[PDB]
Amino acid sequence: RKFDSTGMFHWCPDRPLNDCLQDRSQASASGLRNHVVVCLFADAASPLIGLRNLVMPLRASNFHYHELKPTIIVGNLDYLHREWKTLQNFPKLSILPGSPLNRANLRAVNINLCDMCVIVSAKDRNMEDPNLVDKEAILCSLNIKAMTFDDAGANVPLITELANDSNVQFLDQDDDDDPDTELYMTQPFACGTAFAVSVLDSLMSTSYFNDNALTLIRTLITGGATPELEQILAEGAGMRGGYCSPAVLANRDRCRVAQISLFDGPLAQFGQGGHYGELFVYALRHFGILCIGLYRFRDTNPSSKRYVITNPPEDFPLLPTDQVYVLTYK
Amino acid sequence: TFDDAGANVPLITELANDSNVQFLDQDDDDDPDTELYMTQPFACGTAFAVSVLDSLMSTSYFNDNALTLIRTLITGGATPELEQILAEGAGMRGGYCSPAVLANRDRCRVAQISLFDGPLAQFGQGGHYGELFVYALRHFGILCIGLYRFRDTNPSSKRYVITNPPEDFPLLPTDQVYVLTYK
Amino acid sequence: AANIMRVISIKNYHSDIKVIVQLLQYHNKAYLLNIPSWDWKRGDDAVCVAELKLGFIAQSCLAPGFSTLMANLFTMRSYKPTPEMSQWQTDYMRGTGMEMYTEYLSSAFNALTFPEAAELCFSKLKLLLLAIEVRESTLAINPGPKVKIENATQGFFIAESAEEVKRAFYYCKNCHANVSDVRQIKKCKC
Ligand SMILES: [Ca+2]
Ligand SMILES: [Ca+2]
Ligand SMILES: [Ca+2]
Repeated sequence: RKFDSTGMFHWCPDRPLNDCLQDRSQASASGLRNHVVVCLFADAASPLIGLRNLVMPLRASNFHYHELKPTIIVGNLDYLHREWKTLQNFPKLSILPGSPLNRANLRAVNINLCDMCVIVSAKDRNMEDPNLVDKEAILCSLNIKAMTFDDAGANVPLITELANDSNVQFLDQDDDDDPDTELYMTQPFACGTAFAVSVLDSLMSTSYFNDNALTLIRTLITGGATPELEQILAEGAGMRGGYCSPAVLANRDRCRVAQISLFDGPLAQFGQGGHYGELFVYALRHFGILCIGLYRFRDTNPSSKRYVITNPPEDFPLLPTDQVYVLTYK
Repeated sequence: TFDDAGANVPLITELANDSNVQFLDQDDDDDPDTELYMTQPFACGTAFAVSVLDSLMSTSYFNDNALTLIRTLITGGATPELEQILAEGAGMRGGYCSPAVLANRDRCRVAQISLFDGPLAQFGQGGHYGELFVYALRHFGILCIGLYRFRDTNPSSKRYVITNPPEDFPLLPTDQVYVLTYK
Repeated sequence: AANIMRVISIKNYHSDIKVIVQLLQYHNKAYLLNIPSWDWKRGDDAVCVAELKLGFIAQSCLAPGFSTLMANLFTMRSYKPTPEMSQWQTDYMRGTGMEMYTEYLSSAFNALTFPEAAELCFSKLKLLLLAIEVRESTLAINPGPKVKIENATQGFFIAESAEEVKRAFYYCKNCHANVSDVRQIKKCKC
C-alpha cells in the first residue's frame, strides 16, 4: 500500500475525475455496502466546502486498507470537478453525478446499505429567508426517511449539516419542538442526526484557555493531520505521497475513536445488568480500551434512535442494547 | 389567409393577466370591470386563465371526491399510482401490458357530437334538450351535459357554452352537445 | 419552495391535520409526495395550478369549449339576469349559475341501474346526475346498465345550488312524488 509523505493517510497517484465517475448502472452494479454516501447540494459556481476534510479522516493510515469505508459523492458534476483537485489522491472514492433528491440515484448508490449518509449544502447559506436556507437538506432527509427497500426507510443513518440551527425542528417527528431551546438540547442533535457551525464557536475560548486541548481534538477529528502535512499542502504542490519507510509507518499504531456493542462478545456480561464503572475498569485492564460514553436507544420495548451519554457515573446501569464510545489502539 | 380561412381556425389562449382578454377579439363590446368568465372570449372557450381555478381550494375542502372527479376527466385518467411512479424519479415506465390492466381502457371520456346528421339529428330539427337527453341516455348510454351553440344565427364561426340547459330548451340543427361517453 | 416548507412545518407540528396546498409547478409536487406524513387517503391534497390549467386546455383540444364548461362548474355563482344582457348572454349566464355537488341518493333509487337513476333525476327532479361513488370505494362516471345503485350511494350532480340537489336525498317513495312540481319535494317522504 501507499501513503502520504507524513504516513498519516492512504494515498493514490493523481488521476482524472472520469476514472472515479459512475453512471446509475455502474453504481448499482458495484457491491456498495457499509459505505458512506455524501448527498451534496451545489451549484457549479458555489463556494468550495472542501470535501477533502470529510474524506481525509475516513482514509487515516490507522485503518487497514480492507476496512476503509468506500465513499460515493452524489452531486453536481461541474462543482465536483472543481474540488476533484483536492480529492484525487484518496482511494475507494467514486462520484455519481446529479441531484441527491432523485430516488433513482439513492437506490443506485444502495442508500439503505450504507453506514452513513452525509447531507451537506455547498450553496451560499444566505439566500432568501431563514426558512428557505435549509430546503434541500430537509427535503433530502425527509425523502430518504420516506423510502422503502422491500424489493427500511427511517432505519438508515443520516447526518445533516444545517445552515440555520432553528431549522433542526423540521428534521424529525414527535420531537415536541420549541423555537427557544438551544440546538444542543434538541432531539436531532442529541441523537447525532444533525450538526451546525454554531456548536463550534466556543473553540475560540478553548483555543485561548488551553492550546494543547485544541490539538487533542484535532488529532482525533482530522484522523491525525499535522503541522508538517499542513505545510506540505501550503507548498501548493498537492498531497505528495508514495511508498514509505518503517520509521514513518510507526505512526499507523495510534489511537482512534471507535464504537462497540454490549450485545455480544467479552463485554456482554456488563450489558446484562452491570454498571458503567465495572465496564470501564474491565475494558481498560483487559484490552487498554478507554470508555468515554454511551450511545443508548431512546426508547426501550420501538424506534431505532439512540442518544449520546458523555462519561456516565460509575453506578450507572447498563443495558444489553447499549453501545459504548471507546478510545482504542488497534 | 389560406386561399393558395383566417379566423375560422380554432384557438385557445392562456392569459397571464385576465384583463388582457379584451384584446383577443373584435365586436366583443369590451368593459374593464366585467369578470373574466362573463367576457365573450372566455364564454366561447377561446381564452383561459389561472384566475378561474383558485376556487378549487374551497371545492377540495368541501368535497374531496369531486376534485377526483374533475381530475380523472381533466388528466385523461392519471392516478395516485402513476403520480408515485413519476415521484420515484425513474421517468414514465411502460411497455406491453396484461389483459387485466388493459381493462382500464374501457372508461368514460368527454366527447362533443353534432345534431346536424346521424340518429340524433331528429332533435336538432326543432326538438328540445330534454328529449335529446333521455333518448341518447336510453339508446346509447350517452349522458349529455351541455351545448356548444353558434353565437349568431343567419355569419361568424364563434360558438358559446351552455352548461346543462332546461328540459324545454329548444334545439337548433347547428348545435353541438357535450357528452359523457364510454366508447 | 415556501409552500412546501409550510406543509412540512404544519405536519411536523401535527401529522394528521388535512393539508390542502396550492402548487404552481408540477415537478415540485414530487417533493411533497415524498414527505413522510403526507397521505392522499386522509385527503392531503396538492392542487397543482399548472397540472390543472394544461389539462383543462388539453380537454378543449378534444372537445372545443370544454375548458369553459368545466371551469365554470367549479366556482360558486348564481344567475341574475339584466335587461342590457343579449339573449345568448342570458343562456350562457344561466349555465354559469350551475356548479358541481354531492349528495346521498334516497332509498327510492336503490337497485335502479345508473341510467334509470340518471333518467329519474333529470326528468323528475330537474337534476343532472353524472357519477356515483361505488362501495374501499371508487368513483364511477356515467357507468353502464351493468351497475346498480346500492343503499346510501353518494351521487355527483350538476345543479344551481346544494339546496336544489337535496331533492335527490329527500326524493319520496313514488307514492309521495307523482305530481312533479319539483319545489314540493321535501323531507315528508313517509
Ligand atoms: Ca420536529
Ligand atoms: Ca375586444
Ligand atoms: Ca350556483
